[PDB]
Amino acid sequence: YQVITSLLLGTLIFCAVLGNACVVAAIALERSLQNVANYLIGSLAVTDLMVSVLVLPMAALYQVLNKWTLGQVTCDLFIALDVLCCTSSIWHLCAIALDRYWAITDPIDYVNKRTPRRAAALISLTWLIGFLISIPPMLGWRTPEDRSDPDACTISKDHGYTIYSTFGAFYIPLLLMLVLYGRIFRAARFRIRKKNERNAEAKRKMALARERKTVKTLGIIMGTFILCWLPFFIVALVLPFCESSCHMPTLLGAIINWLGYSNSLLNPVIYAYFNKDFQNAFKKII
Amino acid sequence: SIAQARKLVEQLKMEANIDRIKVSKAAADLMAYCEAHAKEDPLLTPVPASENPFREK
Amino acid sequence: DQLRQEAEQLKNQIRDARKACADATLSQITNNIDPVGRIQMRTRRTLRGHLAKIYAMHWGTDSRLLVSASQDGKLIIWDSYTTNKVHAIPLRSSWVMTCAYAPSGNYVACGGLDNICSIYNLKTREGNVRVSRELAGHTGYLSCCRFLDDNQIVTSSGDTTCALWDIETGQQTTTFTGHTGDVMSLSLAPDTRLFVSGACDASAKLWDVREGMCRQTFTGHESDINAICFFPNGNAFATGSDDATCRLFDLRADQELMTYSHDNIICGITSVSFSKSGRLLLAGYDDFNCNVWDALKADRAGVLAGHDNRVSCLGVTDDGMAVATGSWDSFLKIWN
Amino acid sequence: TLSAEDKAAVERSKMIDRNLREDGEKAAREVKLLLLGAGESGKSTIVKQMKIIHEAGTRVKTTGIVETHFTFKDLHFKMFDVGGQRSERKKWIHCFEGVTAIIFCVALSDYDLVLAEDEEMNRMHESMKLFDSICNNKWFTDTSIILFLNKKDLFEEKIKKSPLTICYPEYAGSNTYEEAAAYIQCQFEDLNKRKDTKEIYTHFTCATDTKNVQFVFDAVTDVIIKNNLKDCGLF
Ligand SMILES: C/C=C\C/C=C\C/C=C/C/C=C/CCCC(=O)O[C@H](COC(=O)CCCCCCCCCCCCC)COP(=O)(O)O[C@H]1[C@H](O)[C@@H](O)[C@H](OP(=O)(O)O)[C@@H](O)[C@H]1O
Ligand SMILES: CC(C)CCC[C@@H](C)[C@H]1CC[C@H]2[C@@H]3CC=C4C[C@@H](OC(=O)CCC(=O)O)CC[C@]4(C)[C@H]3CC[C@]12C
Ligand SMILES: CC(C)CCC[C@@H](C)[C@H]1CC[C@H]2[C@@H]3CC=C4C[C@@H](OC(=O)CCC(=O)O)CC[C@]4(C)[C@H]3CC[C@]12C
Ligand SMILES: COc1ccc2[nH]cc(CCN3CCCC3)c2c1F
Repeated sequence: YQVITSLLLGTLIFCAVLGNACVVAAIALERSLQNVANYLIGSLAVTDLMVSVLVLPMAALYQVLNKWTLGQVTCDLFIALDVLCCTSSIWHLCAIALDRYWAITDPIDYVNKRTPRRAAALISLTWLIGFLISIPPMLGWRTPEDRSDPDACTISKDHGYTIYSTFGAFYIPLLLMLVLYGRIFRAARFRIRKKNERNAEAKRKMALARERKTVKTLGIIMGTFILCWLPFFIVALVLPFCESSCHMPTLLGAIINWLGYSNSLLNPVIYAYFNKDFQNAFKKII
Repeated sequence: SIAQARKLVEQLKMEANIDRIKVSKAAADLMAYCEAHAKEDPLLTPVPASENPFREK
Repeated sequence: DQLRQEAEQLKNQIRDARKACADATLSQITNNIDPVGRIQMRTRRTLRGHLAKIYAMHWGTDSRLLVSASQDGKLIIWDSYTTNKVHAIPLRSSWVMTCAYAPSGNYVACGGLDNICSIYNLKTREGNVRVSRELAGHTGYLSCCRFLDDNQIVTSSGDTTCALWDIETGQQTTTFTGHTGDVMSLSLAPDTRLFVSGACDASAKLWDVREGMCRQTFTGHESDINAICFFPNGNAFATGSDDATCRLFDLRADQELMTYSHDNIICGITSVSFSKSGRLLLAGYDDFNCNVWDALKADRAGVLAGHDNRVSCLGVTDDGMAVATGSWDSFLKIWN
Repeated sequence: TLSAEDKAAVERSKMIDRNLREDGEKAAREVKLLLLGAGESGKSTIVKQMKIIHEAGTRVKTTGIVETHFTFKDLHFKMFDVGGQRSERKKWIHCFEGVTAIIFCVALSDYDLVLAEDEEMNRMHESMKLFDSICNNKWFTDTSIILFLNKKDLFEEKIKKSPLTICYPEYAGSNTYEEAAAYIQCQFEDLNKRKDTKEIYTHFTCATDTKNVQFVFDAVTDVIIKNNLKDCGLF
């Protein structure tokens, strides 16, 4: 039974690594994909490559073995890397949303002020937030329960740390990115709404098609984000507070963890493997 | 549009009095030039990388 | 008037004389010649720094210094050996589609949609390139320019004319009229005694720089001609057109010698050049490929794939060591 | 390699590259517009209306391409009037691929007038032909058109005196400014075949100093926003 789990997790890890590396290489070698938006998408791909290469192998090993056989120090390292690289990925999603919001609503800023320095400042900010979430548990704010069982690598269950990390990693990023994409939806819908009868019919059909397309895009973005992370963070915020009478099934917990893990796989699929410029660059490469 | 007609017809009548050699002679001359300078053409015959300025000093 | 009655008679007489002189095709003469074989060229230097479509380039006589012009309004003098930018001249007009580098290397020419040919003095006392002269008088866009000396420059423009300018005084020493379409190409003879100009009327005319008269004409193409280049001998020249075909014409035979066309190419030629011996004819196309043809056998010897958008300019060094192709993707490539 | 000359050449090339990068990023802030139209089609009128209080913010006169740099609401516009280019447009129109928009100026009052080349050729039909040619080039597939229907007062006087049926035999309607102007606008907007990918912004040029430049700015910002939305897949 463990062979099936091992091969499925290995397939997932290999697909994530291949996709992220392909996106990073396509951005690096191609001169066409050398703007701020693609800089942010490439940084997101690099962050997901760090997740797929650093935490996804040890997490898969922990899943298959059903125990941690790497030591306390390596357990702390794995937890720190997991939190840092998964918060950084979420905050790259919220940086991409912010850049899109600034491009849609501020054309003057997009023309006169948008520079790759802005992309660098956003990426550094996301990584700084990841560090600020991932580092405190090592340097205090930690309960001995993590070291209570040597055969487990559970994250710190402190209530203060639970609230702090869950809010600064998902919930604040969820609210902010929801607000930004709602504003983008309003702007896009306003722009879309903005023989003669045949021309009017064609214009109405084109407007309806554009509205359907924008709904589809803002669905495949937020829905994917929510389906992948909200199940994991609801549990991560509720369980530490509900110590008893709220037993977590192991299969459901594993499914909920790996849905969050698969966001590193699905991020290049949405932000890279859909837009036409990346497809043309990949066709040129292959 | 008659003034330019005189110039055009003069140009044609001057262009028709030039001496022409047979196409065989021109083909032979081009072939002879290509064969005489074939050794001196780096693109035609690949040059060793030792004396190739754009590959190795 | 009645002059059109004898104009067609003169055309028929010229065609009959050319047919009489045409006894053996150049392909028949070179049938027994063994093929050159596959020509494999690898990009040796990728000159980067242009930020817009590159429209023209010209090699230096030293065969290492290069000039390139692009739509971002910069004329870059490169050292092709070390990929070092020697000069970057900010042009007054960003719309430039031609550039020439003087044989002595002291001056460089540029021109384009603005009808002025700008001559920049490269080496001066302060070491800063400065606009030496601005040549006005053309009423159409300047499509090509070539230096005869440090003081004479021939320029072809889109008002269906060419002009030989004395840079010292800045006035047109001679004007060459006779084309009915925009002249797009301009090649100088090795001895700088004659030059061929190809225009949009699908005809190429041979002009004498001294007398300023159309020596002879060649009408073989179906579409407008974009590129032209003398054979190294100076007795023949190749023309590339939007008919997706090149044509080698002879000056002494006064007719078309050979045609270079393929079924898989339907895009016109933007640039034409010959190798040092003249055996290889390198033609850049709109499909971002440079076909190297056996100029004596009309066989595609090779393909210089590697450019992205469209090969707009192409040039072979005087020593023949390398060929540089500049394309719309803002990159120069040395192929060697 | 370690020689002084090689190091000096390398640092000179690096300095040149830095200057090139700075100039390129400075030019990236410029909004390039391609101004087109017939000879006496109000092109000069539009140009002089724009360069009233915002402009340019021993050379030789060119009569080639005219470059007009102006600034509106912190946006810098480069506008290129190719009017002295009496040649084949097909040989240089690809130089302008990538412009934000094509400002096409057409005079409404030339529908009655005829070209000097031949009597049986309306100037309005020539303007429509050139609009059709430039709106459907392989280079301008995604480039939007800002249409400027100039000389509304002269057109109004002409339609009050002369009928519009001479320019449009198929036309049938009351001779008034509103209906005739709408008919001309729809006739020019019907020449657009790339309806999905490009939009035509029309404006009847008025005498107010800033309304035309405001319309150009609005159209350009709309084009930029819609291009960004397309980049995100929301358009
Ligand atoms: C019943 C009513 C309603 C419902 C019915 C119908 C409507 C909806 C149905 C459900 C939709 C499901 C997903 C649809 C995906 C889809 O349509 O994909 C299209 C084709 O993709 C390929 O060809 C690319 C194919 C390869 C993709 C990756 C494959 C590799 C995966 C592993 C990766 C790692 C290894 C490589 C492309 O996407 P698109 O045509 O849908 O439209 C847009 C897309 O939505 C925007 O996101 C994108 O913007 P971006 O955010 O910057 O990316 C836009 O540019 C554009 O692509
Ligand atoms: C990769 C894993 C995490 C799964 C993620 C799935 C979601 C991204 C899916 C589930 C339901 C999908 C939506 C279901 C239906 C539609 C309607 C569809 O357009 C219509 O048919 C119009 C409907 C209307 O106008 O009412 C456009 C796609 C969209 C928004 C879909 C977008 C993508 C969604 C949100
Ligand atoms: C939206 C697209 C990208 C698909 C994403 C699917 C993944 C989230 C799936 C693929 C394989 C799944 C795994 C396959 C098998 C197992 C073993 C399973 O084993 C248990 O611990 C419970 C059973 C037991 O005790 O043996 C737990 C779930 C898990 C890790 C699964 C977690 C969810 C995974 C990674
Ligand atoms: C307190 O729980 C928290 C709080 C913030 C967090 N940021 C990133 C993570 C890790 C996300 N990985 C996905 C599946 C397993 C864990 C995290 C967390 F687990």
